[PDB]
This record gives sequence, C-alpha cells and structure tokens, in this order.
Amino acid sequence: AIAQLATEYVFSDFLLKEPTEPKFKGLRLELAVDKMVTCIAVGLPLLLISLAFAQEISIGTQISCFSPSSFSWRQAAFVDSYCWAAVQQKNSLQSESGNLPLWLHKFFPYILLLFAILLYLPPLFWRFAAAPHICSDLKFIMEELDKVYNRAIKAAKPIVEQYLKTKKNSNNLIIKYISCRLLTLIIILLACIYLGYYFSLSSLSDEFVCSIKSGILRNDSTVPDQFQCKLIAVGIFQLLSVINLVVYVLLAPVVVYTLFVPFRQKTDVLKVYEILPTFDVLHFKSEGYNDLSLYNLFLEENISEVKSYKCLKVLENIKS
Amino acid sequence: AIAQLATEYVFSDFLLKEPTEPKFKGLRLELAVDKMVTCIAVGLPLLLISLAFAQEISIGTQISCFSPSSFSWRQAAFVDSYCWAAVQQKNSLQSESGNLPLWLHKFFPYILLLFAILLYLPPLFWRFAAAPHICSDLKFIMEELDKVYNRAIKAAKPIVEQYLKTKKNSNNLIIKYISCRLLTLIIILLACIYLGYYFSLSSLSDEFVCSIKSGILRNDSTVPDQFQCKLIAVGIFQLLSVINLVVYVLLAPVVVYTLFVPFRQKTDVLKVYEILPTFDVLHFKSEGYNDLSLYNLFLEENISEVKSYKCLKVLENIKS
Amino acid sequence: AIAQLATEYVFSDFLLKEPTEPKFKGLRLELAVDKMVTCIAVGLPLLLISLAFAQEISIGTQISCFSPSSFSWRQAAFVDSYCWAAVQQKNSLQSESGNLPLWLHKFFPYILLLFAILLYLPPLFWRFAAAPHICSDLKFIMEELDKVYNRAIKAAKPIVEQYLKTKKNSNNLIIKYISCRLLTLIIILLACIYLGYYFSLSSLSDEFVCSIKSGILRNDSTVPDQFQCKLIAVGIFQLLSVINLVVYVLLAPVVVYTLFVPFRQKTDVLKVYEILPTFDVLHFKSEGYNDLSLYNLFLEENISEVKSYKCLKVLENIKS
Amino acid sequence: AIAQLATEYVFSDFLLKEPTEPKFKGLRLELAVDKMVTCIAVGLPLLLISLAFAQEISIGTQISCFSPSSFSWRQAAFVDSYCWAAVQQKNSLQSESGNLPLWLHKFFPYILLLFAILLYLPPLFWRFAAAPHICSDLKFIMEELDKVYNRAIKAAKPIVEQYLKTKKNSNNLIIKYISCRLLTLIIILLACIYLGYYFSLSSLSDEFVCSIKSGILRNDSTVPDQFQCKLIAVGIFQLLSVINLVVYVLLAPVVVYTLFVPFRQKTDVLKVYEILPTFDVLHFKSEGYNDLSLYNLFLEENISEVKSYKCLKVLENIKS
Repeated sequence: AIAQLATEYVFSDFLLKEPTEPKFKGLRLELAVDKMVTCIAVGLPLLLISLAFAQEISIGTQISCFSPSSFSWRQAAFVDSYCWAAVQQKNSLQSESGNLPLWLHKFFPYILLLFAILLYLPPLFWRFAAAPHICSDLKFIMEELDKVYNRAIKAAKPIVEQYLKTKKNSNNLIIKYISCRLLTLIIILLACIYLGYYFSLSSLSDEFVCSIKSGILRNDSTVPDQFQCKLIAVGIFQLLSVINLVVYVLLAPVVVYTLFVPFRQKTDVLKVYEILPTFDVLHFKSEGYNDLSLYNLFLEENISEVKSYKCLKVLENIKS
Repeated sequence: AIAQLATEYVFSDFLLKEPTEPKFKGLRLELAVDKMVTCIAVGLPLLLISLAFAQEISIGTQISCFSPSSFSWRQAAFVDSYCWAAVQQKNSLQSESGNLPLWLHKFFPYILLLFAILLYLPPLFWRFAAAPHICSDLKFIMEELDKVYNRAIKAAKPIVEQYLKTKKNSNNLIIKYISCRLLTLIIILLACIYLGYYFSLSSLSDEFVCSIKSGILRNDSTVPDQFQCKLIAVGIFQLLSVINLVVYVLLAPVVVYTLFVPFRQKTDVLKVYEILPTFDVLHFKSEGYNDLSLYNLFLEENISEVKSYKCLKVLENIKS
Repeated sequence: AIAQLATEYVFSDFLLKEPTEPKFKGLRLELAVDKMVTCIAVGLPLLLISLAFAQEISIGTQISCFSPSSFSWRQAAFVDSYCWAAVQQKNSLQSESGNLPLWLHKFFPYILLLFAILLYLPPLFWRFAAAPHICSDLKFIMEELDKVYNRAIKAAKPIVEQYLKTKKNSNNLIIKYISCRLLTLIIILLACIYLGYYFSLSSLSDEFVCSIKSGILRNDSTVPDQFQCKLIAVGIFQLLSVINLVVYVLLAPVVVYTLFVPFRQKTDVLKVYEILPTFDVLHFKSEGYNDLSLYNLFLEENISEVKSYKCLKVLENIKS
Repeated sequence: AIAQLATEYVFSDFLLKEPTEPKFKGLRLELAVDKMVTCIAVGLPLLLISLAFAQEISIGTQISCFSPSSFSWRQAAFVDSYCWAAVQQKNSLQSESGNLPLWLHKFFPYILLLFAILLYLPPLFWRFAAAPHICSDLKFIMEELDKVYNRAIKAAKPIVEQYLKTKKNSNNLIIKYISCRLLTLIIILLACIYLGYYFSLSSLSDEFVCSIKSGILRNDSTVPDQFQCKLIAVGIFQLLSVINLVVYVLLAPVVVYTLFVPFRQKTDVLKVYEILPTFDVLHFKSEGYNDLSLYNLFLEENISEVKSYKCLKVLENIKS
C-alpha cells in the first residue's frame, strides 16, 4: 500500500541511521547537510518508483491494445504483449512523436533507479575511501583534548596545534570531498535536465500505432494492419517527474552551498580551548581550500559529544 | 486487513517511540503536545490512505466503463484503462463538473501523502537542526544540578544561573521553534482548505463521458462515440476527507496554543532549587520570546527524570 | 485465517503487555480492572472487524447485482461496482427501508474502528498526561518505605505521612482519572446504542433497487431500468453486532463500578507499616474524592513488588 | 499448509511457554495438569478451524448453487452468493431439515472460536486475579526456607509454620481456583453437548432449496423459482466435530479430577524440612478445602527449583 511504502522510505531511517558499527566509536562521518541531501536525492526516486506502479493508483496492466472484436482473448493477449515488446524494433510503431518518447515511457522506472544509484555512489565512495581516515583522526584529537583538559584541572588544583599546522599544507582529503560533491551536483543537474525533457513530452504521445506483421502473419490477410495501443502508466509518470524535478531544483543550491567548504567553516571552533594554561597556543591560523577546513567542519559538526568541550563552552559563554 | 493496518499506525509507537539512540541519554527532545500533534497529523493521513483502498471495503478496480455488449473482454479492458489514463488529456472527458474534480479523484491518495510528508518535515527539521543543541545543553544543566545537590548535602553534614541569564538575550533557538510550529499550522490550514473544497464537490461528478477517438479509431465507425465511466473509489474519498477535515479543525487550536511559548511556560520550575545554600540565587527573572522560555519548557517537560529534583519537590511540598 | 487472527488479538498481550521502557522501573501505571476493560473494549471491535471479512466465512465480493443475461462480464462488473458506489447518491437506490441502513452496511467496519479508536483514547491520554506523575511519585514513596524499614532494623538491633496529608487537599489528579473513565463509559454507551439500533434493522434491507441511469445511459434504452443488488456481508454484520452489544452491556457495570474510586479503595493499605518504631504515625485519615484515594488504589495495586511490604504483611498476619 | 499450521499450534509452545516476565522470578503459576488442559482445550479448536478451511482439503468456495445453463457467469455468481447470504432470512430456503442446521453450518468456525475463547477466559482470569498473589507468597516462603537451611548449617558447624496455620482458616484463594475449574468444566460440557448435536445432524441437510424472489425479480418470470444449493464444507465439519467431541469427552474427567484439590495434594511435602533443628516444628496439620491445600499443591509442583530442598530430599531418602 502507499502508506506503508511511505513508512518504509520516509518516517524512518532509510539511510540516515547512525553507523552502528564497532569501529566508529559512535561518531558520524557525514555532516547533517550532506546526510540530508543524500537521503532526499535517494529516497525520493525510490519512493516515486514505488508510488507510480503501486496498487490503488494503477488499473490493469501497463499497456493495452484495442484488438478487433473477432479476436479471442489469447489473440488479444498476444497483441497487447507483442506491442509492449515491439517498442525497441524500428520497423514498427509508426508513432506521431518519434521513437525516443516510447523508449522513455517503457523504461522510466529503470531510469529513475539509474541515477538514484548514481547519486548514492559518491556518498558510498566517501564512506569507504575517506570516512575511515576521518574517524581515525577524530578519535585521536578528541582523546587528546580530554587529556589536556584533565591535565589543566590537575594544574589548577601542543601536539594537536602542531598536527593541525601540518594538515594545512596537505590538501589530500579536501579534494576528495570537493570531488564527491561535484559529481553529486553534476548527476543532479543531469537528472534535472532529463526530468525537464520528460515532462516536456506531449501527453498525446504514449499512444502509438502497432502492427503484428512479421513472418507468418505478414502474408496472412486475417488481422488488421494497424492496432491502437497506449502506454497507460504515463500520465502518472509525468506527474512524479515534475515533482522530482521541483525537489532537485530546490536541492541543487544546497549542494552548491556545500561545495564552498571554507565559507561554511568558522575559524573559532577550537578557540574555546585557548584559555587553558596547558594549551596556551593559538588554534586558528587562516582559511582556504585545505584539509584543515574539512577537519574544522567535521570537528564542529560533532564537537558537543565530548563532555570537556561543553564545560568549556559554558565557562567562556559567561561574558555578560 | 483493516484491523492489522490499524495496529500498524495506531495502538503502537508509529513515530512516538523514544529515541533509542546512544547520544541522547534517554532524554526526549520533543514535548508531549508537539509529539501528539505530529503523530496525529501524520498517522491519520496514512491511515486513511490505507483504509480507502484496503480490501473488504472496495470492489473490483478504481474505474469502470460501460462498454457496449458487442465488445470483447480485452476491448472493454482497453476502454476502462484508456479512460483511466484519459483524465489528464483536455480534448476528452466531456464531464459536466469540469476537469479539476476528476484530477483530484484520481490522485487523492497522492495528495493525502503530499501534505502528510509536508507536515512531517518541520518535526524532522527540528530533530536534525535544533534537537542536538537542546540535548547537549540539557545534558549539562541536569548534571550540574546533581553536583550542586551533592555539594549541598556535604555542606549540611551559580554557573547555571549565569548561563540562563546569558541565554535570555539570545533568541537564536526560540525563533526556530516558532517557525517550525508556524509552518506546521500553515500546512494544516492548507490541508484544511483542500479537504473542505474536496468534500464540497458534487457527488454526481466522479462519472464522466469518455471517447476512444484518437488516430486510427477516429476514422473507424465501429465503436460508440461516448462511453460512460465512473471513478468508483470516490464516495469513500469524500467520507475520509471530512473525517480528516474534522480532526484537522480540532487539531488547529492545539498548534495555535503551542505557538504561545511564553504563555505555556511557568516561571517557577527551578524555584524548587533556591532553598539549597549552595544555590542561594534567584532562578526566575522574567518572561518573553527568548531561548530561556524554550529551555524552561523543555526542562519542565522532563525534569522528573533526575532523582535530585523529586526529592526537592517533596521537601518543598510539605507546606500544610 | 480465523485461528491465527484470534492468536493475534487474543491469547497474547495485544495491549496488556508490561511497559518495557527504561523509565517506569517495572511498575504498572494502569490497574488490572482498567487494563481488562481497555483490552476488551479495544480487542473485541478489532477482532470482529477481522472475523467479519476474513476468508473461509465470506464468499465472493461484498455486493452483487443481478445483471440481465444479455450483459457481458465487464458490463455486469460495471453494474455491480457502480451500485456499490451508488449508495451515497440520493437520486438512486429506491430502497424500501430508506437511505440510512445502506450507509451503515457499507461502512460498518469503519464505524467499528471509529469507536474502537475512541475507546482507546482515554487510556492513551491517561498514559501520556497522568501516568508519568504517578510513576514519579510511586518511585519515591516505595524507596522511602525501604529506607524506613532498613532504619527500623538498625534501631531494633514521617515525610510520607506529611506528603500524603498534603495530597488529600489537592484533587488535581483524581479528576483526570474520573474524567477518563467517564468518557470511556459514555463512548461505550454510545457504541451500545448504535449496535442496538444496527441489530434492530430489518434483515430484508441489505438488498436494494439500483439503476445505471445518469448522463449517456439515461437516454439509452438498452439496459434495464432497475437492477436488484444485495449487500451480502450484512447477515454476518448483524451477528457480530449483537455479540459486541452483549459484551458492552456486560462491560458497562465494570466501568460504572470503576468510577466509584473511594468505594474501591481500603483505608488500611499502609496500616501494616504503623508498627515500626520509626514510622509510629497514623497512615489513615479519611476517604473521599481526592488524590489520596487514587494513590492508595495505585499503591495497593502493586504494593507486593517491594520486598519490605511482604515481610511486614507476614509479621502482622500472625494474629491467631 | 496443513503441516506448518500444525507446527504453529502443535509441536511448539502455543500457550504453554514459560512466563518470561521480570516479575515471577522464573516460577510457574499454573500446574502441569492445568496447563495441559488449557492448551488442549484451546489448541484443538483453533487447529480444527485452520484445518477445516485450509487449502489442499477444500475445493472452490463454501457454497455452490446449480444455476440454469442460460445464466451468465455473473448471474450465477449472484445466485451462489445470494443464497449464502439468504440463510438468515426465514421467508426463503425451504429446507427439509429446518432452519437451525443451516445456521450452524454457515457459522461453525465462529462457534468453534466462541467456546475456544470461553475456555481460555478462566485461565486468563486466574493469571490476572490470583496468580500474582501466589507468586508473591511463594517468593517469600522459598527464600525463608533457604535462610532456615543456611542457619541450620551454621548451627551444625518458625514463621512459615505460623503463616501456614493462619492460611488454613482463610479460604479466599481456593474458592477462586475451584470456580475457575468449575466454569472450565461447564464450558467443556456445553461444547461437548453442542458437538454431539452437530454430529447428530443428518448429512443430507447441507443442501437446501433457494429462490431469488424478492422485489424486482419477484414479478420477473425469467429465472427458475427454485435453486439447488449445497454447503460444501460440511462433511469436513462433521468429521472434526466428532474429533473435538472425543477429545473433550476424554478431557472432561481430567478437569473433574482437578476439582478435587484436597485429594490431589499430599500432606508431607514440607515433612522433609522437619529434621532441621532450627525448624523443629510440624508442617502438617490436616486437609480440606482451604488455601493451605492450594499452597501445598503449588509448592509441591515447583519445589525442586530451590537447591536446598533437593539436598534435604536426598538426605531423608537414605532409609535402606
């Protein structure tokens, strides 16, 4: 049913579930904005595929041909199913809108799944090529900050700074993040163009002329030379196409904004720890397209997990 | 079946289940009134979608056309399924109530799901944009109160007050909560208007004239020029529409009352802790549209979880 | 199948399962008599909905119309399904028992689910508006009694009394319990009246006259002007209606007895603890409609859970 | 399938599973003979309901009417399904065996489920009205015996007796057990009588005369005045009825023997503990219809669970 399909792809952690794996220590290796874009760009095409051909919205089969009244049921069943297979054969289907529009109508669910998988590949590549490096690095910095905070409490009663300085002049990981977003934006635009073209097709194009004339039936003057067939699940296609087109148009600026890594990050995420006597070093140097920008974005995204940071955040917020 | 569908969306934690996630410490980041509104505004449209087209209430298919007796089964099957697809084509369906009412009848389950997802978006946005900030902040205040209470017991045998004062002059989080409720109210009103319009449609409008006359059949004087078709699952639509309309009308004041954040909160939630010698500070300053109002509402909502508060509540309640 | 549906709603904890939630400490916040009433008032309507339209008891579809022998299968399928949709259209169905009885027959499963959900709302409201307050309060009194008993053992080798005195003059929670039972009784009576009216309908009323005469078919003298249709799953409806009517009649006095909160409670539930030297205070003052009556009923319901009470119960029972 | 249905209700803990609930401490609150009677009296009617209408044993639908050859498929489908609904209408079905036998044949699965639920009610009442009292009491006596045994070992290197004496003169719980068995026996006898009457019905009674003559068809001389219909799934009914009848006849003496509570119990279950110097008191006084008899039966049923009893049992068994 439509409602329970909606519960499967929406209202539940379809792919936004936390990585319940005993190697990440409960961390998240994809940002909230990236997770939202991936879930929407994947969940929607799969949801529309399910909704287009679900029950309670579609009657009968996909295609139906008007066979003559003298045909039996099996002869008409042959005609209907022949013309469904007689879409990829040029010497047939004398349609008034060309051969391409009928190709898209037959394989529209396949095309929706095609770029749904393509959109999911960069997130999958990021989780298997760069995410473990982020998890390994973040698992050390967070522990190091806890040790510094504990030592500061002992004192009251800069290895990370050197590490971050080294990572500034090594753009090995930021380029991978930029590329993954860039391919995701490109595939979204390609899907945006295709849906716009599909929605622009004339509605009076699903129907086409058909003829069972090949071999034996060719020299048998007992069947009509032209059959009227119609691809029925097409009006639903042109309704979900524009819905997916609108969402992708709205989602494209989000990916474009995500591309500007240095703009998103702020250069005071670790400024909270500069008041500790043990630290006593500057944690901010500059900005730009470098791995440090990616680390700051990742750190800021899940910095509240450690208990030490929140206590420092409260202490430095009392400035009234 | 209807009963087990009811068990799926009602009588169980469809979306009101606690966030069993190892990052919230068992806290709840959405209030009881907000959770109830979200569950009803989402569960009901999905329940009505399932009930409208479930078995044991619907016979046959969605549409049926009265083909002439001279037509075969496959010809009549073509006619019935053609006219189902011949609803989005203007040069057909000479209905007596216009083109729009047949559009709504065909895609009524789609429209119900459309604003069901739209109503769920603000709760989803709140849980991924502002809920972690609430969880991070509440996890520190509750621990701080426990430490103060433990220190008070040691003494017998104001960092939070400064923190709350700072949060009064920063309306960064309350505006997000107000906006999320405002969009939820707007979508409810939009759904309220649409259901009222749909229920106001004349019942003698699902049936429409149909004609298979396009291309080959156009110059073939063998089929009747007018077919009588009927959208059958329409009377059920106009029954669940008014049911959803009534609930949304009843649910609208709840969202309106939820909008008035300062009115809902009380300015003595932390007054219980003012008797401790270590605290010895005022926890109440004033009211208004500020983050402090949201924090007080969130704190009061789940203040009984900590064991320290209940003991203080019992101690201060003995005033007879 | 009927048997496995019975196992789903009966013979298992459909909604009487314990609240396996890490916030109640294994306590029960609804009494045995209230749980039994809620389970019966909810399980039975859902069971009857499943049994009425399950397989092995129903043949074919819900409605069948006697089409003339000259009609094809699809024409007869149109007639049967048209008249099923032609029940909510006044200018048709010239029945001999009126328009209302056919409305109830078509939507009888919907009506059964309607008050099944309505009956479940007060228990749901009680579990989300007053149950956490009971759990928070009972979790403190039971711990306090254990501490008093432990102190008494130390002595051998009245904060609660003051708390209960304060709760006597605050009828904030008992009114909510009285209201929830009152609405449950009202909905039961409303369901009792409806089932009695439905069972009183003449059995010779499911069948009705039908006519496919609207638009094109109106000026086409080829189809009969009157069709004989019958709502078939009606005799089963009038059998389960009286079964649900009998149970609700038997269940109504149970809710009425549950309303009398002061009568149910006994004023010696905490009298067992009065022998301890540390307690040495009276735990019983009077009765009436107050929160103390509700607390005593809740305490007595699950007082054997604590190990201290049972030992005191055995000690004070040796009076032969 | 039949085999997997058998695995569902037989060969598995359908309702004999242990109460996996964190409030019983692994104890069993229903005796082996009572559990066996409840499982058989419930599992068998549900098994027969599944087997009667399962696939691979039934062909087609429940009822079939011999329509004239001039009728179309839909007309014959109307006739077959009308007469299935035309069983609860007196002015029809001129059967040669009366109106009652056709009522039972149509609703035989409903009647099997009716007393299947009725038989399960006393066990359900016992588990929610008297079982927690037994669990609370048995959880204290067993712990007390362990403490006495531990103290006896310390001595080598009568609170329960007083408690049992008090429970002799309080028949508050035994009457509930006697009543539950008595209603179970009565319902078994009522089911025994009904099955005997149903099996005694003549096999030449499922078939009956039918007539679609009401309203429009009444003054239409085109259809035959008498249709021959047959309730087909009736011979299977009279086979499972006698099978259930035989089992209930065999099961009735077991319930009758279970009624004699004092006869079943033995007055030396706690005699094993009389050799301990700390105990040094008599644990046996007399017999009769009292709560002590029920406690002894419950204690003897699960006395081997405690490790102390088995060691005493071995020690006192060395008398050769």
